[PDB]
Amino acid sequence: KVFGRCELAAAMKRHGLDNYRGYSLGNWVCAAKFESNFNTQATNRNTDGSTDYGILQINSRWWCNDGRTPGSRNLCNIPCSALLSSDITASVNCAKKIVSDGNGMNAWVAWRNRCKGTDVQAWIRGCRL
Repeated sequence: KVFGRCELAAAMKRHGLDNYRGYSLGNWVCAAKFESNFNTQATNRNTDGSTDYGILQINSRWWCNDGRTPGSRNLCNIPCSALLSSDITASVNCAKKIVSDGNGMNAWVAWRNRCKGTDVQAWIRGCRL
């Protein structure tokens, strides 16, 4: 599914992402916009042969199992395909472990390069939260 900005904003907050580990909701929404264009079905292959999955482009090298990333970890204990669902629960729960893993939201390259330092509140503006 392709989310609306405010719609995703609401599901994200419902799922406890607002101020999770100090990151206001607009950070999460901004990362999703640039990672996936709010498309839960986004996949992208990395040069190392791992694949990024879903709304938050979660990487198969560390976080989910896709059976074709030799010698990878599945730290979120999920099939990568679960990160492609119209329900973002899987993506959120896994995102929760990623942002706790020590580098915070910097784990998301598009967040670091496109959201970090910008007015991310602009991403939840006008939304009925």
